[PDB]
Amino acid sequence: FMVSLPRMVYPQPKVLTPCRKDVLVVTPWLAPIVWEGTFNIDILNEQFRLQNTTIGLTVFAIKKYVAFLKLFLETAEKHFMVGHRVHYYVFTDQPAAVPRVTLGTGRQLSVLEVRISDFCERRFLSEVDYLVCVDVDMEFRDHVGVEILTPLFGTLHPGFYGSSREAFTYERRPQSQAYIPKDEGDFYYLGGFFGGSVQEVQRLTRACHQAMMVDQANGIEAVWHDQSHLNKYLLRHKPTKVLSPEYLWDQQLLGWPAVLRKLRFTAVP
Ligand SMILES: [Hg+2]
Ligand SMILES: [Hg+2]
Ligand SMILES: [Hg+2]
Ligand SMILES: [Hg+2]
Ligand SMILES: [Hg+2]
Repeated sequence: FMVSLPRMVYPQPKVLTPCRKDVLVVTPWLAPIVWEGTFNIDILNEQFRLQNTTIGLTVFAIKKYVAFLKLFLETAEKHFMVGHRVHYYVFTDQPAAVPRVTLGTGRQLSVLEVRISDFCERRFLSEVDYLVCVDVDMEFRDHVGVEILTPLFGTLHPGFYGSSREAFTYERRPQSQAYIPKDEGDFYYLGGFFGGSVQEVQRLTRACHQAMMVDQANGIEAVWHDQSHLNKYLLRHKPTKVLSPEYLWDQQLLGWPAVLRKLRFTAVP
C-alpha cells in the first residue's frame, strides 16, 4: 500500500521533447536505462521515503583490499542514498582492520568475518528492502540514490557500452553454463555494481553459484568468471533497470566523455 505523494512543484514533463538525444533511455523490454536527466530525484526520494526504504550495501574486502574501506565508506556517506536508511555489510578476513568511519543518522555498519561466514541469508530479508553489491576498490564522487532501486538491476561495463555484441567478452565456449553465442546479448554488464530486491539478488547469486559448480565439475572455468555468469543470468532474466556507466567508471582508463554528465562511482587510481 503506497500513500499519496504531497503537492510538489517541478517542471512539467515534455511529451514531445526527447529526454536525451544521445543515448538509449529504455531497453526493448521497457526497463529504464538510468542516465543523468532521465529522473527527478525529488519525486523518487518522496516515493521511496514514503515506503521507509532500507538499502543494504555489501562489499567484500579481503587481504589488501581492506585498505580501500576508509575512502569507500567516507564517500558512500557523502553520496550513497543520503536521507534513506542504509545498512553497510562489510565481509572481510580482517575485522579488526575495518576503519572507524563516522556515519550519518539512520545508517549502520555490520562487519561479517569470512574464512563462508556466521551470517544468515534470511538476515538480509529481515533487515533491508534492497541489496546493492559493489566492488570496494572504488569511491563515490557524485549522487547514487534511489533512482537505481528496482527488483533487479545491472550496470553497463564502461569499456563496452558502445560496443557491438560480437565484441563483448562473454564466455564463448559452448561447454560452459555461461556460454553466450555471437548473435545473442543485450548489453555487457560489469559485476562491480549490481543489485535489486533481496529476493532477486539471492536468486541471482544462487543461480550463479550453481552454474559455477557445474562448470567446475566439467573441468571448465569461465573467462571473467563471476562476470560471465552474471552476463548469462541477466541475458535470461532481464533486469528491471539498467544503470549507465555513470555508475561504474574509470576516469584513468576512459577519461570523461561528453555522454557522461556525471561520474558517480569510480575506480581508485
Ligand atoms: Hg529528461
Ligand atoms: Hg540462515
Ligand atoms: Hg550482495
Ligand atoms: Hg559484489
Ligand atoms: Hg553472478
